[PDB]
Parts: sequence; structure tokens; C-alpha cells
Amino acid sequence: KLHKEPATLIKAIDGDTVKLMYKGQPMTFRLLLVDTPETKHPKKGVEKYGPEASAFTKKMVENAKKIEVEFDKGQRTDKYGRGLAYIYADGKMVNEALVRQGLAKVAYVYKGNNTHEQHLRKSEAQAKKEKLNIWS
Ligand SMILES: Cc1cn([C@H]2C[C@H](OP(=O)(O)O)[C@@H](COP(=O)(O)O)O2)c(=O)[nH]c1=O
Ligand SMILES: [Ca+2]
Repeated sequence: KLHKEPATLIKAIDGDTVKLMYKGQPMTFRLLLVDTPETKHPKKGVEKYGPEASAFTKKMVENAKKIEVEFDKGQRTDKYGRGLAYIYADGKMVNEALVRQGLAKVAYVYKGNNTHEQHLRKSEAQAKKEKLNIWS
């Protein structure tokens, strides 16, 4: 079983990337198992719902009393040095909130980091059934 560790928000970067102070050092975290539309890469442009996904995450972590990070059992950092985790705001998983709202798709089931994959997939099916945002 995984365990949550406290962290402090530094800054929300976009829908799936946030900077947190973790174990006293600043670190960029990438949300496990999700993909929010891009808003900074010239390759994709400013994809549809990018701005909305960014606003959602930002609102969620900024308004939180408590932020927690939960590493999975596989690799803890990507090739860019970003921590790969499930992030919680007042006990609510940001990763799931995004999928449930149709603001992210379940993606990158990578290097044994899939503990909450089923949980996420269920939320995604529900957002799809409801034709929300990305699925509209
Ligand atoms: C979520 C996640 C993303 N990534 C990588 C894959 C992609 O690399 P490439 O940049 O080579 O495509 C990129 C997707 O993140 P972004 O959605 O921030 O771009 O980060 C991982 O390596 N592991 C992961 O668990
Ligand atoms: Ca993304």
C-alpha cells in the first residue's frame, strides 16, 4: 500500500503539472495516469480545454488547506526530473477530479505505476457517458 506525504503548494503550472515543496525541496510534479490538454508546447498549440484544465487544477490546489502527494510503486521521476504522483487536495485526488470532470484522459500507464488505474478508468467512462468537456 501507498502512503500520502504532506507537501506545500509553490505554484500550479497547468492542468497536470504543479510545483510543490516536498521534504523541504522545490520539485515539479506530473500527475500520474492522466493527460490534460496542452497549453505551452508550440507542437500542439493551446489545445481545447487546456485553459479549463489548468484553471481547474489551480483552483483545486490553491484553495486547499492540505496538499498530499502519494508516490506509486514504480519509478518516481520521469526523464525530465518531474515527480510522478497522485496529488490530493483536502483528501480529494486531483488526478481523479480532472478525469471525472472530463478535463483529462487516462494516459501513460507507465513503468509499474498503475495502482489507481481502474479507479480512474471508471471515472473516465462516467465523464464519457455524460459527454462532459473533452467528451462533448
Ligand atoms: C504521466 C507520465 C508522463 N511521462 C512523460 C511521457 C511524455 O514524454 P515525452 O515528452 O517524450 O512525450 C511526457 C508527457 O507529459 P506531458 O503531458 O507533460 O507532456 O512525459 C512519463 O514519462 N511518465 C509518466 O507517468
Ligand atoms: Ca499534458
